[PDB]
Amino acid sequence: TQFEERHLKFLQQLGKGNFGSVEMCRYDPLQDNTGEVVAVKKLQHSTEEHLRDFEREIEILKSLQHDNIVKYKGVCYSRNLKLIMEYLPYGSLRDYLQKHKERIDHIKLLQYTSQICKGMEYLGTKRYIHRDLATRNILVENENRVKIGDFGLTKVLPQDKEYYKVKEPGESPIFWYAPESLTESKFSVASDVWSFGVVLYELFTYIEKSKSPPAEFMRMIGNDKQGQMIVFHLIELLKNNGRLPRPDGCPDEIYMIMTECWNNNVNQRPSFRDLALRVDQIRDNM
Ligand SMILES: CC[C@@](C)(Nc1ccnc(-c2c[nH]c3ncccc23)n1)C(=O)NCC(F)(F)F
Repeated sequence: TQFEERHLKFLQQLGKGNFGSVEMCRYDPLQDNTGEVVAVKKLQHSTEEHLRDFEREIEILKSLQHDNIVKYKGVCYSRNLKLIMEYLPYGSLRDYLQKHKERIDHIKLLQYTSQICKGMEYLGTKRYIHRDLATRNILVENENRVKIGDFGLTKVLPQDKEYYKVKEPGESPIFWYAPESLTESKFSVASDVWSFGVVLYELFTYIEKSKSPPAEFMRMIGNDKQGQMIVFHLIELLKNNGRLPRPDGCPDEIYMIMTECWNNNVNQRPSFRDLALRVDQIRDNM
Protein backbone atom coordinates (compact mmCIF):
# COMPACT_ATOMS: atom_id res chain seq x y z
CA THR A 1 0.00 0.00 0.00
CA GLN A 2 1.07 3.68 -0.68
CA PHE A 3 2.02 6.72 1.56
CA GLU A 4 0.49 10.12 0.66
CA GLU A 5 2.90 13.10 1.27
CA ARG A 6 -0.08 15.34 2.31
CA HIS A 7 -0.73 12.89 5.24
CA LEU A 8 2.89 12.87 6.61
CA LYS A 9 2.81 15.24 9.61
CA PHE A 10 6.25 16.52 10.70
CA LEU A 11 7.01 15.94 14.38
CA GLN A 12 10.78 16.25 14.94
CA GLN A 13 14.13 16.10 13.20
CA LEU A 14 16.03 12.83 13.96
CA GLY A 15 19.29 13.71 12.15
CA LYS A 16 21.28 14.66 9.02
CA GLY A 17 24.19 13.08 7.14
CA ASN A 18 25.42 11.86 3.71
CA PHE A 19 23.29 14.39 1.73
CA GLY A 20 20.09 13.21 3.54
CA SER A 21 17.85 14.09 6.51
CA VAL A 22 15.74 11.82 8.74
CA GLU A 23 12.53 13.07 10.41
CA MET A 24 10.05 11.54 12.82
CA CYS A 25 6.56 11.85 11.20
CA ARG A 26 3.04 10.77 11.98
CA TYR A 27 1.39 9.04 8.97
CA ASP A 28 -2.07 10.43 9.69
CA PRO A 29 -4.62 9.88 6.76
CA LEU A 30 -7.60 10.13 9.30
CA GLN A 31 -6.31 13.69 10.31
CA ASP A 32 -7.23 12.93 14.04
CA ASN A 33 -3.54 12.50 15.21
CA THR A 34 -4.12 8.69 15.78
CA GLY A 35 -1.71 7.72 12.91
CA GLU A 36 1.46 5.62 13.16
CA VAL A 37 4.71 7.34 14.03
CA VAL A 38 7.33 6.53 11.30
CA ALA A 39 10.94 7.55 10.38
CA VAL A 40 11.16 9.37 7.02
CA LYS A 41 14.41 9.75 5.03
CA LYS A 42 14.64 12.30 2.18
CA LEU A 43 17.50 13.90 0.19
CA GLN A 44 18.36 17.46 1.14
CA HIS A 45 20.26 18.48 -2.06
CA SER A 46 18.90 16.02 -4.70
CA THR A 47 21.33 15.74 -7.69
CA GLU A 48 20.99 12.89 -10.30
CA GLU A 49 24.02 11.07 -8.67
CA HIS A 50 22.38 11.44 -5.14
CA LEU A 51 18.95 10.20 -6.43
CA ARG A 52 20.68 7.13 -7.99
CA ASP A 53 22.46 6.30 -4.63
CA PHE A 54 19.25 6.94 -2.65
CA GLU A 55 17.31 4.51 -4.92
CA ARG A 56 19.99 1.88 -4.44
CA GLU A 57 19.76 2.31 -0.59
CA ILE A 58 15.92 1.93 -0.90
CA GLU A 59 16.35 -1.35 -2.93
CA ILE A 60 18.95 -2.63 -0.36
CA LEU A 61 16.70 -1.92 2.68
CA LYS A 62 13.56 -3.39 0.97
CA SER A 63 15.55 -6.64 0.22
CA LEU A 64 16.46 -7.07 3.95
CA GLN A 65 14.13 -8.92 6.39
CA HIS A 66 15.82 -9.78 9.68
CA ASP A 67 14.97 -9.10 13.37
CA ASN A 68 18.18 -7.03 13.75
CA ILE A 69 17.75 -4.81 10.59
CA VAL A 70 15.52 -1.65 10.72
CA LYS A 71 12.23 -2.35 8.82
CA TYR A 72 11.51 -0.81 5.46
CA LYS A 73 7.81 0.34 5.37
CA GLY A 74 7.49 1.97 1.98
CA VAL A 75 8.20 4.86 -0.32
CA CYS A 76 6.28 8.14 -0.71
CA TYR A 77 6.30 9.55 -4.31
CA SER A 78 5.69 13.31 -5.00
CA ARG A 79 11.82 12.39 -8.46
CA ASN A 80 11.94 13.44 -4.74
CA LEU A 81 11.23 10.13 -3.00
CA LYS A 82 10.91 9.62 0.70
CA LEU A 83 11.97 6.36 2.32
CA ILE A 84 9.50 5.28 5.05
CA MET A 85 10.89 3.17 7.88
CA GLU A 86 9.76 2.02 11.29
CA TYR A 87 10.47 4.52 14.10
CA LEU A 88 12.52 3.07 17.03
CA PRO A 89 11.72 5.36 20.05
CA TYR A 90 14.73 4.37 22.19
CA GLY A 91 17.00 6.01 19.53
CA SER A 92 20.62 5.04 18.80
CA LEU A 93 22.54 2.47 20.87
CA ARG A 94 25.23 5.21 21.28
CA ASP A 95 22.70 7.63 23.01
CA TYR A 96 20.95 4.79 24.91
CA LEU A 97 24.24 3.39 26.34
CA GLN A 98 25.61 6.95 27.11
CA LYS A 99 22.43 7.66 29.19
CA HIS A 100 21.94 4.22 30.93
CA LYS A 101 25.81 3.63 31.39
CA GLU A 102 26.93 0.68 33.74
CA ARG A 103 23.21 -0.02 34.74
CA ILE A 104 23.38 -2.18 31.50
CA ASP A 105 25.61 -5.10 32.60
CA HIS A 106 28.16 -7.16 30.51
CA ILE A 107 25.47 -9.93 29.88
CA LYS A 108 23.19 -7.26 28.29
CA LEU A 109 26.09 -5.75 26.18
CA LEU A 110 26.74 -9.26 24.84
CA GLN A 111 23.01 -9.78 23.96
CA TYR A 112 23.37 -6.54 21.81
CA THR A 113 26.76 -7.78 20.40
CA SER A 114 25.18 -11.12 19.31
CA GLN A 115 22.23 -9.29 17.57
CA ILE A 116 24.69 -6.92 15.72
CA CYS A 117 26.69 -10.09 14.54
CA LYS A 118 23.51 -11.83 13.39
CA GLY A 119 22.32 -8.75 11.48
CA MET A 120 25.78 -8.38 9.90
CA GLU A 121 26.02 -12.13 8.99
CA TYR A 122 22.57 -11.91 7.27
CA LEU A 123 23.75 -8.70 5.46
CA GLY A 124 26.87 -10.63 4.21
CA THR A 125 24.73 -13.48 2.73
CA LYS A 126 23.24 -10.78 0.32
CA ARG A 127 26.82 -9.63 -0.59
CA TYR A 128 26.22 -6.22 1.05
CA ILE A 129 29.00 -4.22 2.74
CA HIS A 130 27.62 -1.85 5.41
CA ARG A 131 30.82 0.36 5.52
CA ASP A 132 29.52 2.42 8.55
CA LEU A 133 29.15 -0.07 11.45
CA ALA A 134 29.21 2.11 14.63
CA THR A 135 27.05 2.39 17.80
CA ARG A 136 25.65 5.70 16.33
CA ASN A 137 24.18 3.55 13.43
CA ILE A 138 22.55 0.89 15.63
CA LEU A 139 18.99 1.54 16.96
CA VAL A 140 17.40 0.24 20.16
CA GLU A 141 13.87 -1.23 19.62
CA ASN A 142 13.54 -2.11 23.36
CA GLU A 143 15.71 -3.33 26.33
CA ASN A 144 16.09 -6.77 24.58
CA ARG A 145 16.54 -5.77 20.86
CA VAL A 146 18.88 -3.65 18.71
CA LYS A 147 18.83 -3.23 14.90
CA ILE A 148 21.30 -2.02 12.23
CA GLY A 149 20.10 1.34 10.88
CA ASP A 150 21.31 3.62 8.02
CA PHE A 151 22.22 1.78 4.78
CA GLY A 152 23.30 5.09 3.12
CA LEU A 153 26.91 3.91 2.68
CA THR A 154 26.13 0.20 1.85
CA LYS A 155 27.75 -1.27 -1.31
CA VAL A 156 26.83 -4.43 -3.19
CA LEU A 157 29.86 -6.59 -3.96
CA PRO A 158 30.64 -7.12 -7.71
CA GLN A 159 29.62 -10.66 -8.89
CA ASP A 160 33.29 -11.61 -9.63
CA LYS A 161 35.00 -9.91 -6.57
CA GLU A 162 35.14 -10.14 -2.74
CA TYR A 163 35.76 -6.35 -2.25
CA TYR A 164 34.21 -3.03 -3.39
CA LYS A 165 36.70 -0.22 -4.29
CA VAL A 166 35.48 3.38 -3.71
CA LYS A 167 37.14 5.59 -6.41
CA GLU A 168 36.07 8.99 -4.96
CA PRO A 169 35.47 8.81 -1.16
CA GLY A 170 33.14 11.24 0.62
CA GLU A 171 32.96 11.75 4.42
CA SER A 172 34.71 8.72 5.95
CA PRO A 173 34.57 7.34 9.61
CA ILE A 174 38.39 6.72 9.45
CA PHE A 175 38.69 5.71 13.18
CA TRP A 176 36.35 2.67 12.41
CA TYR A 177 38.21 1.82 9.10
CA ALA A 178 40.28 -1.30 8.30
CA PRO A 179 43.89 -0.55 7.07
CA GLU A 180 43.08 -1.66 3.41
CA SER A 181 40.07 0.74 3.46
CA LEU A 182 42.40 3.59 4.51
CA THR A 183 45.16 2.78 2.01
CA GLU A 184 43.31 1.30 -1.02
CA SER A 185 39.63 2.34 -0.33
CA LYS A 186 38.82 -1.50 -0.36
CA PHE A 187 35.63 -2.55 1.47
CA SER A 188 34.54 -6.14 2.23
CA VAL A 189 32.94 -8.44 4.84
CA ALA A 190 36.47 -8.49 6.46
CA SER A 191 36.54 -4.58 6.72
CA ASP A 192 32.94 -4.71 8.26
CA VAL A 193 34.39 -7.32 10.80
CA TRP A 194 37.26 -4.79 11.61
CA SER A 195 34.54 -2.01 12.26
CA PHE A 196 32.60 -4.57 14.38
CA GLY A 197 35.72 -4.90 16.65
CA VAL A 198 35.56 -1.08 16.99
CA VAL A 199 31.72 -1.39 17.88
CA LEU A 200 32.58 -3.97 20.61
CA TYR A 201 35.21 -1.53 21.96
CA GLU A 202 32.62 1.38 22.02
CA LEU A 203 30.20 -0.87 23.98
CA PHE A 204 32.71 -1.89 26.66
CA THR A 205 33.92 1.77 27.15
CA TYR A 206 30.14 2.62 27.83
CA ILE A 207 30.57 5.60 25.32
CA GLU A 208 32.99 7.48 27.80
CA LYS A 209 34.00 10.66 25.73
CA SER A 210 37.79 10.55 26.53
CA LYS A 211 37.78 6.80 25.64
CA SER A 212 36.19 7.11 22.11
CA PRO A 213 38.08 5.64 19.04
CA PRO A 214 38.79 9.28 17.68
CA ALA A 215 40.11 10.44 21.14
CA GLU A 216 42.30 7.30 21.65
CA PHE A 217 43.70 7.27 18.11
CA MET A 218 44.39 11.08 18.21
CA ARG A 219 46.38 10.69 21.51
CA MET A 220 48.37 7.78 19.86
CA ILE A 221 49.23 9.73 16.67
CA GLY A 222 49.56 13.13 18.45
CA ASN A 223 46.77 15.78 18.76
CA ASP A 224 49.06 18.15 16.64
CA LYS A 225 48.28 16.04 13.48
CA GLN A 226 45.80 17.71 11.05
CA GLY A 227 43.78 16.85 7.92
CA GLN A 228 45.23 14.17 5.56
CA MET A 229 48.27 13.83 8.00
CA ILE A 230 45.83 12.12 10.47
CA VAL A 231 45.12 9.38 7.80
CA PHE A 232 48.89 9.09 6.97
CA HIS A 233 49.79 8.56 10.70
CA LEU A 234 46.79 6.30 11.47
CA ILE A 235 47.81 3.95 8.54
CA GLU A 236 51.48 3.72 9.82
CA LEU A 237 50.24 3.28 13.43
CA LEU A 238 47.92 0.34 12.37
CA LYS A 239 50.74 -1.19 10.26
CA ASN A 240 53.02 -1.19 13.37
CA ASN A 241 50.28 -2.84 15.58
CA GLY A 242 49.02 0.27 17.45
CA ARG A 243 45.50 -0.70 18.62
CA LEU A 244 42.77 0.70 20.87
CA PRO A 245 43.36 -0.26 24.58
CA ARG A 246 41.43 -2.90 26.57
CA PRO A 247 38.42 -0.87 28.07
CA ASP A 248 38.44 -0.64 31.93
CA GLY A 249 36.74 -3.70 33.43
CA CYS A 250 36.30 -5.43 30.02
CA PRO A 251 36.63 -9.29 30.23
CA ASP A 252 39.96 -10.61 28.75
CA GLU A 253 37.94 -12.91 26.35
CA ILE A 254 35.95 -9.97 24.85
CA TYR A 255 39.21 -7.98 24.35
CA MET A 256 40.65 -11.03 22.45
CA ILE A 257 37.61 -11.01 20.09
CA MET A 258 38.30 -7.24 19.40
CA THR A 259 42.05 -7.92 18.69
CA GLU A 260 41.16 -10.83 16.31
CA CYS A 261 38.77 -8.46 14.41
CA TRP A 262 41.68 -5.94 14.25
CA ASN A 263 44.04 -8.26 12.30
CA ASN A 264 46.07 -6.53 9.54
CA ASN A 265 45.70 -9.78 7.49
CA VAL A 266 42.16 -9.57 5.95
CA ASN A 267 41.91 -13.46 5.62
CA GLN A 268 42.73 -14.02 9.35
CA ARG A 269 39.78 -11.88 10.66
CA PRO A 270 36.88 -13.99 12.09
CA SER A 271 33.57 -14.49 10.30
CA PHE A 272 30.28 -13.05 11.64
CA ARG A 273 28.88 -16.64 11.86
CA ASP A 274 31.91 -17.48 14.20
CA LEU A 275 31.52 -14.26 16.24
CA ALA A 276 27.79 -14.92 16.97
CA LEU A 277 28.68 -18.52 18.08
CA ARG A 278 31.54 -17.20 20.26
CA VAL A 279 29.57 -14.31 21.82
CA ASP A 280 26.58 -16.69 22.55
CA GLN A 281 29.00 -19.06 24.34
CA ILE A 282 30.45 -16.15 26.51
CA ARG A 283 26.78 -15.11 27.34
CA ASP A 284 25.86 -18.71 28.31
CA ASN A 285 29.02 -19.03 30.54
CA MET A 286 28.19 -15.70 32.34
C1 LIG B 1 18.91 7.69 10.36
C2 LIG B 1 18.85 8.76 11.45
C3 LIG B 1 20.18 9.18 12.09
C4 LIG B 1 20.67 10.49 11.52
N1 LIG B 1 19.98 9.31 13.54
C5 LIG B 1 19.20 8.78 14.58
C6 LIG B 1 19.54 9.14 15.90
C7 LIG B 1 18.69 8.75 16.92
N2 LIG B 1 17.56 8.07 16.73
C8 LIG B 1 17.31 7.75 15.29
C9 LIG B 1 16.11 6.96 14.96
C10 LIG B 1 15.20 6.58 15.91
N3 LIG B 1 14.24 5.75 15.35
C11 LIG B 1 14.52 5.57 14.02
N4 LIG B 1 13.91 4.69 13.19
C12 LIG B 1 14.45 4.56 11.95
C13 LIG B 1 15.54 5.29 11.52
C14 LIG B 1 16.14 6.19 12.40
C15 LIG B 1 15.65 6.34 13.69
N5 LIG B 1 18.11 8.07 14.27
C16 LIG B 1 21.28 8.12 11.82
O1 LIG B 1 21.64 7.83 10.68
N6 LIG B 1 21.71 7.53 12.93
C17 LIG B 1 21.37 6.18 13.39
C18 LIG B 1 20.78 4.98 12.72
F1 LIG B 1 20.81 3.97 13.47
F2 LIG B 1 19.59 5.15 12.37
F3 LIG B 1 21.39 4.65 11.66
